[PDB]
Amino acid sequence: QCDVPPNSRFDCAPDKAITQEQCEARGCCYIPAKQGQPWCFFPPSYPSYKLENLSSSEMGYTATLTRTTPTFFPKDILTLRLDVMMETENRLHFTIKDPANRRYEVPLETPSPLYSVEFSEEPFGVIVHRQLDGRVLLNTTVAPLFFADQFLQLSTSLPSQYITGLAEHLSPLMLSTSWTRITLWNRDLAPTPGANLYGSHPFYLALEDGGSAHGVFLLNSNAMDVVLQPSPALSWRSTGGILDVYIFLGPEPKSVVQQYLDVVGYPFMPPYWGLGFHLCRWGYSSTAITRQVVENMTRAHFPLDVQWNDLDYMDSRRDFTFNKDGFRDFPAMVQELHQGGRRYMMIVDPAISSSGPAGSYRPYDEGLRRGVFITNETGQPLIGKVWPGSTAFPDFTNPTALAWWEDMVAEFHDQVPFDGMWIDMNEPSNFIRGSEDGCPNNELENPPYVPGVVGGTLQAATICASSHQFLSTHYNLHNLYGLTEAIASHRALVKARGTRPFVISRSTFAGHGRYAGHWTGDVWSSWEQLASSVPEILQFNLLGVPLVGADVCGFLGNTSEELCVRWTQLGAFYPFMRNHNSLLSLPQEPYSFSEPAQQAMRKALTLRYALLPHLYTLFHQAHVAGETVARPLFLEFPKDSSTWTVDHQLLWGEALLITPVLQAGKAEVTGYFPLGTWYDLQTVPIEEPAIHSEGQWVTLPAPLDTINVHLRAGYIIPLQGPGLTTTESRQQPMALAVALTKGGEARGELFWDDGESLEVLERGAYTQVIFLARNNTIVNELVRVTSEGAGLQLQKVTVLGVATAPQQVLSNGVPVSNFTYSPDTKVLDICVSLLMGEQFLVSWC
Ligand SMILES: *[C@@H]1O[C@H](CO)[C@@H](O[C@@H]2O[C@H](CO)[C@@H](O[C@@H]3O[C@H](CO)[C@@H](O)[C@H](O[C@H]4O[C@H](CO)[C@@H](O)[C@H](O)[C@@H]4O)[C@@H]3O)[C@H](O)[C@H]2NC(C)=O)[C@H](O)[C@H]1NC(C)=O
Ligand SMILES: *[C@@H]1O[C@H](CO)[C@@H](O[C@@H]2O[C@H](CO)[C@@H](O[C@@H]3O[C@H](CO)[C@@H](O)[C@H](O)[C@@H]3O)[C@H](O)[C@H]2NC(C)=O)[C@H](O)[C@H]1NC(C)=O
Ligand SMILES: *[C@@H]1O[C@H](CO[C@@H]2O[C@@H](C)[C@@H](O)[C@@H](O)[C@@H]2O)[C@@H](O[C@@H]2O[C@H](CO)[C@@H](O)[C@H](O)[C@H]2NC(C)=O)[C@H](O)[C@H]1NC(C)=O
Ligand SMILES: *[C@@H]1O[C@H](CO[C@@H]2O[C@@H](C)[C@@H](O)[C@@H](O)[C@@H]2O)[C@@H](O[C@@H]2O[C@H](CO)[C@@H](O)[C@H](O)[C@H]2NC(C)=O)[C@H](O)[C@H]1NC(C)=O
Ligand SMILES: *[C@@H]1O[C@H](CO)[C@@H](O[C@@H]2O[C@H](CO)[C@@H](O)[C@H](O)[C@H]2NC(C)=O)[C@H](O)[C@H]1NC(C)=O
Ligand SMILES: [Cl-]
Ligand SMILES: [Cl-]
Ligand SMILES: [Cl-]
Ligand SMILES: [Cl-]
Ligand SMILES: [Cl-]
Ligand SMILES: [Cl-]
Ligand SMILES: [Cl-]
Ligand SMILES: [Cl-]
Repeated sequence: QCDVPPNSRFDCAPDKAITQEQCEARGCCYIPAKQGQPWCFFPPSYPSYKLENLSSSEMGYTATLTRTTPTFFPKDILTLRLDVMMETENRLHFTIKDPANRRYEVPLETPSPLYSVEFSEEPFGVIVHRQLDGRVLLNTTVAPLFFADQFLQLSTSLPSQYITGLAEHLSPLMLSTSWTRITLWNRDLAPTPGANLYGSHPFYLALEDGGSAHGVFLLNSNAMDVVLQPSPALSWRSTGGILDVYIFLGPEPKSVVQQYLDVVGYPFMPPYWGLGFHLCRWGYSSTAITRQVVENMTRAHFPLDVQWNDLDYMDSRRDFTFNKDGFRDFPAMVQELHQGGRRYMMIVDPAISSSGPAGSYRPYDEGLRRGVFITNETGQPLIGKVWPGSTAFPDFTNPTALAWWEDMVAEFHDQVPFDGMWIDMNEPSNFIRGSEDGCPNNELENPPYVPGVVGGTLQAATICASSHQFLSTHYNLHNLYGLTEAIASHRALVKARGTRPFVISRSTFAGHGRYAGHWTGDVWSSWEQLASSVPEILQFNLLGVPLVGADVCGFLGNTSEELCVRWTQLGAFYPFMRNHNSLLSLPQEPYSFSEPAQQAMRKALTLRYALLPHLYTLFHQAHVAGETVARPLFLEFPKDSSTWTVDHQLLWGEALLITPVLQAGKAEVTGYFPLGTWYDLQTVPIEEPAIHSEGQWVTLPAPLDTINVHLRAGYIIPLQGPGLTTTESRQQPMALAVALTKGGEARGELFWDDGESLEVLERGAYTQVIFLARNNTIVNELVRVTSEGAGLQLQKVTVLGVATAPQQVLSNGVPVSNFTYSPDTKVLDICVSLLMGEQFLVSWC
């Protein structure tokens, strides 16, 4: 009975240190490890639930689950209901609930399948096969089902050692299965390994031998541990709610992500300007200093779309105010930014100063009157401590709080016309434990199982777990705090401005990308954090939050010039690109460095700006089809298993491979090149030529002034001319880069709209064009053409992989004004006067 191989031992004492005698008295097996792996573990006979009265419906299956012998946790729910819903050919959904009591559930809006589902009777389990090859994807029979009031555990075998997801943590893209405990409890902590960080996303994607994959989402917002072991297998261990489980069949990893996003929401479409460069620090302490940033960037020809402020603008660090010393003329500063074609962003905190004289601070006084705050045992506002001092915490599950937040945002916007909201401290972060008045002693504050959270308590760095919100207690709702503020702020900005919102949030939960973007928080200015930003940006793209990045050059500490060059090079490929800096750090704006470093930084921004029409098209694909913007090599080439562990390179979309230097003192880099021809993007004019790979590692020159970017053969990228803002760049002529296959084929596309309006796709207010290269011709195909796309000038076409110099180049049947061909690089560069919205044919021979 206790002959269980070491890797398949499931922990029977997750709750406390246990002796052999106590272990055996639990009905469990005791075998010390020989050097983590639990010593006390479940025999195959350990009491679980039994399946009874299974029946079938058009929808799927239902059954009763009964437990006869209590577990060692209090308040087992002995009778449960199983509902299995076979929702689409790719999505299976099951719930396990208490039929006798409504339990907390996360608020979320709603030929043969690829899966089959079977059941084990005793012990109970759910078994999910992939129909095509019979691979077992889920098998929950591997360990007991626990379902007690404050402890749910469900386990499964995994199909391979390769699993990604379960944000937010500082780790490789692929998670370690060597007895790893991953804790989801939103927490204000500077990113560091092994810790629960700012967000929680209870989703994983698991790879399968041969390159197929599936995904599993547990729709549960309670504090939870996910435990991975090397058999391989996984256990979800949550502290409340129900088991609400989705399985996404893929089979392609890209399809798994899209299917997940079909449930939680497709990413929101940002405004075009939001893809420009953003620049911020804590310490721009007046409007005069802040204006100097734009002046100094402009003088040195650095693009900058959006100027930001941190807390500096506020009156005594309070939301919806501005001080009358350094920021006396705040409204005029922001108006002037707009006059120059730029946008403005500033920090907003959730917590509202509660200490001012009554009647002197409207956000608090109104919030009090309307009952918008989270309250404590006696029904008064829970008071904690954040930047302004004593603060109350809005309850963004309360519809009245939603209205109050809309009003506060609209009123402040009437004074100062900011263009979005940077929402910070929304875990919610508390500088003291729980509240000024501590927390009561109850089961929510002191639960029977505490997940592996930093500080060993749910109260640490946050508010009391038993505090009251409109929908439920904070215990159940904590991991949604940031998300609910993001929803509230999205709506507030729609109402205040009437154009697309731009929200960047620290704390997140699954589905966040439907409303907002994210940055990775208070990362150190170190080579280590530069490198760790690549897997983290990739993770968030898999989780449907493509508008993500890290603070360029790092936030905490002092950057070095070399680090800031490399970070700016890589960071130009973050889908959200902002350089932000702490109060006590040395300056790190691009213009603050030496001339050579400035040149490298300028080149990085210039290239990003040239690529914006393409980056924006990629965001449109994310928004309409659940695609990723930045993606790991394995998403694009899953059938090449050498890609599975690669997380220090990234793709933009299908075709642009970025291979950054991530260490000090390097003048070369070694990166993986999937099967195909990869053209060096440096061979395209912007204002070894080709890697022929069999699927292999390649060492590339990478001096300080260089980042390696390659374009995949078969693809066409739209580009646009330069500007210091998107207001300027959007008016410039466009260009194509056309990467030919050996056989002469390529394809690409452009999506174009006005860059900020709401409901564009619903109203058809956009242009969509496909580009095709074939048989020594390049044409466009006009999927949709509207006024918004009209008048886009195409002035340059660059063709890569042209083997022989042409004797003639034609544009709509007329020999072109001029072209150049480089026999060394195989590049044909063609000057044209064409329109993206009008059918054209370019040819050469
Ligand atoms: C729920 O939240 C509310 C706030 O919304 C919270 O109210 C707070 O209650 C405490 C007392 O429980 C108040 O603290 C008092 O403040 C007064 C005046 O400043 C003092 O005179 C009081 O001193 C007493 O306690 C001292 C101990 O250090 C003794 O030495 C002294 O002799 C007094 O007996 C005391 O500090 C606090 O001011 C309010 N907060 C606000 C903003 O009004 C309430 O406690 C919360 N409820 C629960 C159950 O947590
Ligand atoms: C899902 O996982 C469960 C649990 O791991 C698997 O069920 C278990 O399968 C093993 C091996 O097939 C069984 O062990 C064997 O039992 C036979 C019969 O007595 C014995 O002769 C062998 O020595 C061996 O011990 C075990 O009985 C069985 N457990 C249960 C509860 O049924 C199951 O195979 C997995 N399902 C799939 C489709 O992979
Ligand atoms: C499993 O179901 C049986 C039978 O329930 C009957 O028909 C079902 C389709 C549904 O319509 C039920 O309402 C029915 O009762 C349960 O056994 C019955 O239990 C009731 C109440 O305890 C009793 O009066 C009947 O005599 C029982 N009938 C039989 C044939 O035994 C049984 O309790 C269910 N098991 C579990 C664990 O819930
Ligand atoms: C980041 O650097 C600041 C400033 O460092 C100073 O200026 C540099 C150009 C260089 O010449 C340094 O050696 C200088 O010390 C640090 O703040 C300083 O800290 C030191 C030591 O604690 C103190 O004596 C200075 O007075 C501080 N100066 C200022 C302007 O604050 C800061 O410590 C550095 N941060 C980290 C994490 O190392
Ligand atoms: C913008 O650039 C100006 C000019 O370089 C900076 O002003 C100088 O700052 C240095 C400090 O390093 C002083 O010693 C000089 O006296 C200043 N020169 C002038 C002409 O004022 C300014 O600090 C920069 N501002 C920002 C916000 O980066
Ligand atoms: Cl012992
Ligand atoms: Cl016990
Ligand atoms: Cl509830
Ligand atoms: Cl399949
Ligand atoms: Cl700081
Ligand atoms: Cl890698
Ligand atoms: Cl490197
Ligand atoms: Cl022409």
